[PDB]
Amino acid sequence: GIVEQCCTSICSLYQLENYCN
Amino acid sequence: GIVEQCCTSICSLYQLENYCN
Amino acid sequence: GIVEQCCTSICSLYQLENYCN
Amino acid sequence: GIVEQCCTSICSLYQLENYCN
Amino acid sequence: GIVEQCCTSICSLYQLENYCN
Amino acid sequence: GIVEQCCTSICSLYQLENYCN
Amino acid sequence: FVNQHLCGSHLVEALYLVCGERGFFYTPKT
Amino acid sequence: FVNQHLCGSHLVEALYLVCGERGFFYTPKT
Amino acid sequence: FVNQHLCGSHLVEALYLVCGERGFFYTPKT
Amino acid sequence: FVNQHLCGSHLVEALYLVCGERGFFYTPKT
Amino acid sequence: FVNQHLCGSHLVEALYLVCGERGFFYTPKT
Amino acid sequence: FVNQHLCGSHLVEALYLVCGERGFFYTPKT
Ligand SMILES: [Cu+2]
Ligand SMILES: [Cu+2]
Repeated sequence: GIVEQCCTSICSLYQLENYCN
Repeated sequence: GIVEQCCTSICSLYQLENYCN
Repeated sequence: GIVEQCCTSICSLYQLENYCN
Repeated sequence: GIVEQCCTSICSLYQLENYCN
Repeated sequence: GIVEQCCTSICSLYQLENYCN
Repeated sequence: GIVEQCCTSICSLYQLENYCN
Repeated sequence: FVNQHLCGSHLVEALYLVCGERGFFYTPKT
Repeated sequence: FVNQHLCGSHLVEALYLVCGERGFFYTPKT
Repeated sequence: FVNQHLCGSHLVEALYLVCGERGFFYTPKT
Repeated sequence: FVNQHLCGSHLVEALYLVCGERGFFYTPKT
Repeated sequence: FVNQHLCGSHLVEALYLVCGERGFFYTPKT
Repeated sequence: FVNQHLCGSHLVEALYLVCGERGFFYTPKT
C-alpha cells in the first residue's frame, strides 16, 4: 500500500503523485 | 461540495464521514 | 490519563469528548 | 480572551503561558 | 520573496526548492 | 545538531532560539 | 459533536481523523 | 476499522477538532 | 521571543508547545 | 539526501501538498 | 506538480517536505 | 515539567513558532 511505498519503507515525492486524482 | 462548503461554511464530523473509504 | 485512554492504548472519537468543556 | 486576541491580534509565547496547567 | 508570494500568490514545489540547504 | 540538541535528546524553548535568524 | 471551519490541509487532517484506516477520497470541485 | 494512537501534538489536534468552540482541557499528569 | 498570529488548531499547537505536559485549558469565548 | 517515513497524518499532509487541487485518494487497506 | 497557497506554519511544513534533511532557510522579508 | 523530543516536521513547527518573523535555519546535517 501507500502505507507501504511510503510509511513502512520510504518513497519519492514522485511516488506520492501515483496517488493524485 | 465538501471541500468548498467546510471552508466557506462549517461542517460537522458527521458530514465528513460521507467521504470515507 | 488522556495519554492513557488515548496515546498509550487507543480510544474512540467518543472518548475524546469526555475531555470537552 | 486569549483565543480571540491571538487570532485577531498577535500574542507572545509569554501570554500563552497564562493558560498552562 | 518566497514567504510573501507563496502566501499572497501560489508557488510550486519547484519554487520552494530554491530555498533548500 | 538541532536533531541532537532537540530530537535525539531534549532541549529548552530557549535552545530553539539558538537557531533563529 | 461540533461544527468545524476546515480549509486546506486542516480538512485533509479532519478526514484522516474521521476516516482513519478505512481511508478516504479528497475531491475538490475543479 | 481500528482507531489509532494519538500522541503529543496529534492528540490535542484531535481534541480541538472534536470539541471546537466548547473547548477542552488537556491535562496529561492525569 | 516573537509575537505570533495564532488561529484555530495552530493556537492549540502553540499551547501544547508552551505548556506541554504541565498541560492546558482551551477556552474560547462563547 | 534520503527522504523519510511518512505515517498517518503526516502522510496525508504530504499527499494534499503534492496533489492540491487535483486531490487524492488515501486508501490504507491497500 | 501543483501550485500551492502556503502561509505561516504550512510554508515551513512545505520546506520540510521539499528540502527534508538537506535542510532549509526560512527568511521572511522584514 | 520536562520538555519533549521534537522530530522532523514537529521540530520545524517549533522553530517557526519560536522565531516567527526573524525566521530561522533548519540544517539537520549539522
Ligand atoms: Cu507527528
Ligand atoms: Cu492553518
